[PDB]
Amino acid sequence: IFGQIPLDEIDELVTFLLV
Amino acid sequence: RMMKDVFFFLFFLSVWLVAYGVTTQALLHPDGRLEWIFRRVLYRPYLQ
Repeated sequence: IFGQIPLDEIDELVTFLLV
Repeated sequence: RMMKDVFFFLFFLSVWLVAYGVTTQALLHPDGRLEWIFRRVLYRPYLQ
């Protein structure tokens, strides 16, 4: 929520939910 | 009531952001693998 999206730990729908 | 139209509006702006990402990806550097580019492109959109 504060601009910290660690794609290294979450990425091996979601975009729609965020917006 | 608002979300009713917000659906289509989100669709349009999402398409626009997709086009922007496609432009910057094709400008950065012309990656054969599909997931690599694709996953990376999605990540860039979410991240920049």
